[PDB]
Amino acid sequence: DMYIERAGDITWEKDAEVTGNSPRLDVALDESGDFSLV
Amino acid sequence: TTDGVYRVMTRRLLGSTQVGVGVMQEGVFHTMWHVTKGAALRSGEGRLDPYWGDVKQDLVSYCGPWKLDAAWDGLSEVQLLAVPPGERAKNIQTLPGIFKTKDGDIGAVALDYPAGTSGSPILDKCGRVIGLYGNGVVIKNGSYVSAITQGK
Ligand SMILES: C[C@H]1NC(=O)[C@H](NC(=N)N)CCCCNC(=O)[C@H](CCCCN)NC(=O)[C@H](CCCCN)NC(=O)Cc2cccc(c2)CNC1=O
Repeated sequence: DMYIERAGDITWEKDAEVTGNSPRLDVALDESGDFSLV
Repeated sequence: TTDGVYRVMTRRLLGSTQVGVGVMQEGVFHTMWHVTKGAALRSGEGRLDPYWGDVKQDLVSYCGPWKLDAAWDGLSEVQLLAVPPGERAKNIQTLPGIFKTKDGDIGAVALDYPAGTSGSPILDKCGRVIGLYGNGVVIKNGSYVSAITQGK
């Protein structure tokens, strides 16, 4: 009941919007694959 | 199974729902474990069975071993090729931050997209996929930061 459908080519875009900051965060990764903030 | 970025859909009762995104490369489909829970996929080529996976990395590959080998250089800006549910694929550029863990640093992107964007590829300037988006943390103001998750 799960299926895939194509969504495009993988390319870098020169005109791309730039956004978001660059945070430094202390985290732990548990065996379930969940990150949590320390 | 042509190379590119794909939506991962579930058919449900009335109409489809996008639960994630993945990358087809070198005949292998790559997505995040939480998108498929490691279950089989239908495609135009037929059924894709899970081949490799790792819950702690939150990754799974289909038809073959993990093929994406490029890594963030720790310095350069990157692009998220976001494929959000119901929206056209879109590139967004950012300078990654850092997840600092006891075992080392992971690049991380402070970009917030719907849950079904999970598995969207993060690119370097050469167009190589350096990781997949969508395993992250919610910081104090409610915004989201995703690891740049690459198969080890
Ligand atoms: C609109 C939608 N947006 C979001 O969900 C996230 N954006 C913000 N939350 N701003 C972006 C998701 C990006 C795609 N990635 C995921 O879907 C993964 C799947 C779990 C992988 C575990 N291995 N989720 C995560 O990585 C984080 C992990 C937190 C682990 C803490 N220990 N979980 C959440 O954010 C749940 C959450 C929390 C609060 C409020 C909300 C949702 C309500 N928002 C929403 O419904």
